[PDB]
Amino acid sequence: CPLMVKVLDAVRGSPAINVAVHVFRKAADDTWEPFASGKTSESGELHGLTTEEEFVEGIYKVEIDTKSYWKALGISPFHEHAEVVFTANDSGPRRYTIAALLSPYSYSTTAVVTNP
Amino acid sequence: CPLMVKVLDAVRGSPAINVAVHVFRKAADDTWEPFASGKTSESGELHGLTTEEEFVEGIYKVEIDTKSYWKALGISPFHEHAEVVFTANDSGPRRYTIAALLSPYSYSTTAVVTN
Amino acid sequence: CPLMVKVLDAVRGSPAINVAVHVFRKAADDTWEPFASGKTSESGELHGLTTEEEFVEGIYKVEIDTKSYWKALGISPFHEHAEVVFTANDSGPRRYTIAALLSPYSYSTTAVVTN
Amino acid sequence: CPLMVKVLDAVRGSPAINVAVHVFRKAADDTWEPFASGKTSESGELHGLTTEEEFVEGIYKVEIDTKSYWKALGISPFHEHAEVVFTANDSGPRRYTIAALLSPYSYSTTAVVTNP
Ligand SMILES: COc1cc(C(=O)c2ccc(C)cc2)cc([N+](=O)[O-])c1O
Ligand SMILES: COc1cc(C(=O)c2ccc(C)cc2)cc([N+](=O)[O-])c1O
Repeated sequence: CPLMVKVLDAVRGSPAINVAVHVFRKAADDTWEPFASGKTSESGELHGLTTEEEFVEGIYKVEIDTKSYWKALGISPFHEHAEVVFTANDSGPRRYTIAALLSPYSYSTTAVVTNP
Repeated sequence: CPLMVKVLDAVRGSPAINVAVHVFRKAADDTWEPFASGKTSESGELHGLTTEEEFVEGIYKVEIDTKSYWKALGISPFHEHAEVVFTANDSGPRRYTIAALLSPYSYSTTAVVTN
Repeated sequence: CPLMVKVLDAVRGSPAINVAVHVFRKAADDTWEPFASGKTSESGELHGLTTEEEFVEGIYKVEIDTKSYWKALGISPFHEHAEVVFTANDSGPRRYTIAALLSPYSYSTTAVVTN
Repeated sequence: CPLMVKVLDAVRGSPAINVAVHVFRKAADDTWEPFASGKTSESGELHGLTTEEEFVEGIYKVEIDTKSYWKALGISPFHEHAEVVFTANDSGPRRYTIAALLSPYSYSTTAVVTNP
């Protein structure tokens, strides 16, 4: 599993469950092509987005649907979504965890990149 | 000044100076229309982006060119840029500060919205 | 003003107003000696804590009374308080801003140190 | 394992390995009594600090030795250590993960609290 997304809720001190995530990859014509999508589990984690074969070098955008998350909980937040945009696999295959910590008016994101 | 952007460097403990910032407004066709731009000052702040007259309700994107900032310091960063996407609302308070705190493999953003 | 403390609320997107802040200096016997204190203003800022003459090199602790802040808002928080412990150094730049960004179960802190 | 500590490095995009952690508990006389200590593993995690029986209700301080971490890597950081101070188990036993994200002049900490 070369791309994993983990989301935490800083208000409740819990995993952020059922957060929708959409991943895009920049195509040859410079548009954002849909690449993979899913939702976080009870642990706040989203596994199984892609495969080693499919996750080639490119520029990827991970869009974490934070507004949809807060509004499903009945809260009006500030951001539409969090966007994490990065070049992947340009020195060979790596494993990427994109972690996000959410509050209604703030979020932080970090990447943990490992070499198998 | 209804919109201000402030950028900070978590590695050196300093304002992030001379960082390019581009603001876009979402158009009716869902594309991003250039709206305003500038570079952060010696304080890490970018003032004067827009006016109350121009800054109507809608969805805006603030793009912060973090990659060039880190590379000009000789540091290899993870992200292409940082993006902050939000709705401007007239029911809320009138002044928006979008603050960003930068590290090579991480960034955070908060909104401080006041009258 | 060699030391300023700024506190922000990540839940409401606002300055954190009327937050108690206590600063201590580490004494020769390793205890914490009261040094300065105050409450954040309407801007979330606390100015005037000390002077260049009083703020000598050494280890300081800034304690931010986050628990009372959240409870006054009717919110149950995780931490007793936030603590920031650091060394003041004359080799560095002269002005220290300790900024804190608060959520009920999380907080972050950065130092912005400038001339 | 009712108390776990996880530390990440925001400069390198990696777990923060070999970070020393000291846990204290406020005693009846209001002093900080040493409670447990350890160091983060190759995954950035520290398991095995305490037991369900030993981890009674109280006020705990988790001291993450961030300066020692950065100085062992040859970097001069701003903070002496990160301190996370919280009441535990006052509504019955819970499981606590204290997560920290480190940069030389900044850190963030979050708690993930679950009910077995
Ligand atoms: C990256 O892995 C994790 C991160 C965190 C964080 O709290 C967090 C902090 C800052 C950011 C930006 C993101 C995550 C907590 C858990 N955990 O409870 O297992 C993790 O596994
Ligand atoms: C030095 O002056 C400021 C510092 C910062 C921060 O350090 C901050 C932390 C987390 C984040 C995400 C952003 C910035 C914030 C504001 N501000 O918001 O007004 C300041 O005016």
